Amino acid sequence: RGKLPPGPTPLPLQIGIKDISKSLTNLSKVYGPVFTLYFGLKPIVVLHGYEAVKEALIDLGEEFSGRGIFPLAERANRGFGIVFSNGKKWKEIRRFSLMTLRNFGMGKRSIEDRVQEEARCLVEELRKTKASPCDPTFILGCAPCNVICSIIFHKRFDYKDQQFLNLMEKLNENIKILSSPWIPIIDYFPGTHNKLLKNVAFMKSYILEKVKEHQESMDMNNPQDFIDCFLMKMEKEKHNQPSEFTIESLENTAVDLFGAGTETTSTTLRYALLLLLKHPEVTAKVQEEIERVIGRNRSPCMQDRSHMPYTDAVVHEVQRYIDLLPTSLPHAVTCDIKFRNYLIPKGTTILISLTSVLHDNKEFPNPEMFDPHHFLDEGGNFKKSKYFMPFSAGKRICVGEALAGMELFLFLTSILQNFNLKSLVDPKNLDTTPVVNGFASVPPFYQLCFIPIHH
Ligand code: HEM
Ligand SMILES: COc1cc(NS(=O)(=O)C(F)(F)F)cc(OC)c1Oc1ccc(C#N)c(Cl)c1
Repeated sequence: RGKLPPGPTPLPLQIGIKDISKSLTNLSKVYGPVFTLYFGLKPIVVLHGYEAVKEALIDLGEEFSGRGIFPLAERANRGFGIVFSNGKKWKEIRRFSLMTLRNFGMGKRSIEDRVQEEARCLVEELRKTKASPCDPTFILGCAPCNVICSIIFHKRFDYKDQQFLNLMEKLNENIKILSSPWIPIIDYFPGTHNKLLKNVAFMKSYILEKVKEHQESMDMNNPQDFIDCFLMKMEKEKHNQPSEFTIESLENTAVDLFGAGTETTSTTLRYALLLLLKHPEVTAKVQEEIERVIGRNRSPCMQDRSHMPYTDAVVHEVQRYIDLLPTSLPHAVTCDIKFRNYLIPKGTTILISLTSVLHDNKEFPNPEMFDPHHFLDEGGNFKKSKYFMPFSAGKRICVGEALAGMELFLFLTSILQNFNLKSLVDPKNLDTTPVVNGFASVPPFYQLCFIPIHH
């Protein structure tokens, strides 16, 4: 009825995502590009190298857009959102969210507008450190978080408003938790599965505080944020019950936006700065290139990216080098399917090695090293690449690819606009090797001085 690919024989101290993705490459060398790990009798077919991931996610896009069940499910039921939702709930909501996240029925003010307001609120806050050493984690995590508030509620929040420090205390708890290394099973369990639940319930509850307030004032002819907009779709598509667009889904879709939208971004910001210290000649050119195009008066902006081949390459390379999410999130096929020489039954969990594709040794020669010129033709022009998948590929591609890209580019340039960066350690020995993690490439702890600018 269905025949998986060959893999090692089933079943197989502190082990992390960077390590799992290594093991997966080792097994590529033995078994070929497509193979199968068992886990008792849970088959997880893994997918490695560009040709397989292209073939599967892109050329068989629909058949591979399912969501793997993960390590677990959760009876607080998070699969009425985007990340963990499926079939037709997913099709309709993703589409909606997509379009909302690109200025359709969300007031006049744009998403670029918003990352720009924060971009400034963020440089302000980085001047409070007075040039004195500083761990960017808190500040850098606050920005992307506040953007999601703003897209969703329409008010960002001073970096002191308790309502905020609570929201972000809860997100950081789910971080320490989920970025838990493995050992055969993930590490955690001991009294944390219920602090996970408690916290999700807090979050839903709070989005619901704000949803009530939004329903107080609703109005076809004036949406201004996700919640408004969503409620409007719940109107246009009534008498067409039962619906995918309900309150139950609004709530888990927003929770989803904060979850996906924050630590992935802030982690990359954290890693973008770290790499800036360790590579003072690159920061130099970037900062220069920022002089030549944007100066010190105005705010940076998405139109300047295209006049900035070196800066756009640096981000790309920050995003490719760090390998934020070695294996994406897990996939699952939507139905039975013949893929190359194999029938994979409906349901089967698919795992994608983004490491394998971002870290290809032919397309990115010397791929272990960090080098802007990986995204530069021999003439120093900007080189786009079919192999660029920080955000995955195909129909489940990060629904915030464009926004992630906005916050990275606007925030980083802003930071580079107003400040030189001074590492405590001498760049020369500064270790950058990432700390062991449950599902992401996270950087070591570091400090830096944000010195107001001088040439
Ligand atoms: C550097 C920033 C980010 C990176 C590297 C990133 C990366 C990814 C990756 C690798 C996936 C998995 C796609 C798959 O399952 O095959 C993903 C999914 C997702 N990302 Fe992002 N993401 C980033 C920022 C954001 C932001 C800012 C948002 C907010 C809109 C966001 C929202 C989502 C959502 C909702 C999903 C799941 C969508 C779906 O399952 O259909 N991400 N992201
Ligand atoms: C995109 O993956 C994330 C999913 C969640 N979901 S959730 O925490 O609301 C739960 F458990 F209910 F599913 C949350 C995330 O954190 C805010 C996600 O993104 C993460 C998680 C951990 C790390 C690390 N380290 C990073 Cl970089 C991103």
